[PDB]
Amino acid sequence: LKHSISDYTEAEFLQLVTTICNADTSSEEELVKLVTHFEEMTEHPSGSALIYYPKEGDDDSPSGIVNTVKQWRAANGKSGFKQ
Amino acid sequence: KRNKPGKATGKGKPVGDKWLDDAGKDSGAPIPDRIADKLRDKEFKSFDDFRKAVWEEVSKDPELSKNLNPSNKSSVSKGYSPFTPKNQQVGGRKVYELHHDKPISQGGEVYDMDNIRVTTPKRHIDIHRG
Ligand SMILES: [Zn+2]
Repeated sequence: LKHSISDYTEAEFLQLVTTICNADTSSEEELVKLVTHFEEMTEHPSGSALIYYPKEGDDDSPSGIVNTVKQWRAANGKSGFKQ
Repeated sequence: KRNKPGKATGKGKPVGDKWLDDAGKDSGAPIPDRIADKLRDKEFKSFDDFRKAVWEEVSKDPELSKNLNPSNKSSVSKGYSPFTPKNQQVGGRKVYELHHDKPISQGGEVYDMDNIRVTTPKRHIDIHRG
């Protein structure tokens, strides 16, 4: 259900990224847990920088972040989203 | 002593856009003068309550907050500490940490802002190392 990227539809993953970007949690601990989860799921070498320290040119809206993840995984031999 | 009430004191220092960049270097970054102006004389039940107030004031400050991205702005608006760059993170410590320059163990002041610094996890661990 939330063990890997392949367990998430793209819409479900967008929900997760949106919650993080809006800091929509009841505590700092809850937000850190979600960001760590995101890092483990994406396997992207930038880690939390995708959310907080975007590369010049990158779209750091929740939708932008999802597309950066989707494109990186597609280009680097990784499995993609469920449906 | 971190859990006994105190009023915040001290002046802080002028800062610029590189304020949080300084948190990864030397003794860390100072508390900004503008923040000290807002928090001086307020009573806090604990140091954690003070920490929350620091980040809330950062969220509201037009010069300090402009140098955070939208997701980090959301974080500070909740009173959370913002996330540091990846290479300054250490394990589950991923956000800026408040540090006492003269240690509390040695009679350092808990709520005097001139005794407080903003650090990254990596720099905070290194300062305490010895
Ligand atoms: Zn310290």
